[PDB]
Amino acid sequence: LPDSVDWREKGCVTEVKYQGSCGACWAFSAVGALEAQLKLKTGKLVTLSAQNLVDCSTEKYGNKGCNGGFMTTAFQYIIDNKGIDSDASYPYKAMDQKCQYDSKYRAATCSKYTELPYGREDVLKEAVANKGPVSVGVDARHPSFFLYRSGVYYEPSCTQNVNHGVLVVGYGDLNGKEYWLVKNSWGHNFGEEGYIRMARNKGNHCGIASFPSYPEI
Ligand SMILES: *[C@H](CS(=O)(=O)c1ccccc1)[C@H](CCc1ccccc1)NC(=O)[C@H](CC(C)C)NC(=O)N1CCOCC1
Repeated sequence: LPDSVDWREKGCVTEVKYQGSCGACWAFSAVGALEAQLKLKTGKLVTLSAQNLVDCSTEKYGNKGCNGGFMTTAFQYIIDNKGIDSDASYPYKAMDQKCQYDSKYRAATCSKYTELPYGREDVLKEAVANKGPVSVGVDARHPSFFLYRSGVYYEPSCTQNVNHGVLVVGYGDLNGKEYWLVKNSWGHNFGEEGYIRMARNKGNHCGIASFPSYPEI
């Protein structure tokens, strides 16, 4: 495996989105993972509709729109629905709306999704290097995360109880310190232009490898 990978370098990552006051973190983490698979399979990069998931992947999938959801069951909705629209045709409103999915604007499909072994950062590493960006959950309930500016994030108060859905788009080291490159969904003004580098190999820090999954077209 390479010492480091950054999928943004291979044009597999779209621009950082801003969720607003709607807890759709799980939806953004999900489309972000599918967006990279789309590029790898069709050579094209298009941001997919997080609003589609918030409005359509609901109760049946155990999701609650602006009140929370799961990346795994969001993938399941795309597989069931036979597709998901592009962001351009189905824009983000940061609100719970009626499902207005239109197959005419389908921008991608999903055939399956894989769930990785609990707490195994070594397996997450292989997946990120060989498959693509992986959707993960992390404990982001500490002011230090909200206030993150740069560097490798390590919060001694972090726990395994995850509550935020984000996307791991790479890994590497910063003058030797190992980290996971994570795409957040709180706009460009959060952390490093929207990303945060979290501690890697420090005992499943903040639950980073607790609930990981990735889709496949
Ligand atoms: C996204 C996380 S967030 O809102 O960006 C955030 C902000 C600040 C600090 C930490 C996280 C959502 C929030 C859902 C929510 C929770 C409580 C009140 C209102 C909204 N988180 C989720 O969707 C998580 C993601 C998983 C990876 C854990 N799931 C989730 O909250 N639920 C599962 C489905 O039932 C409802 C709760």
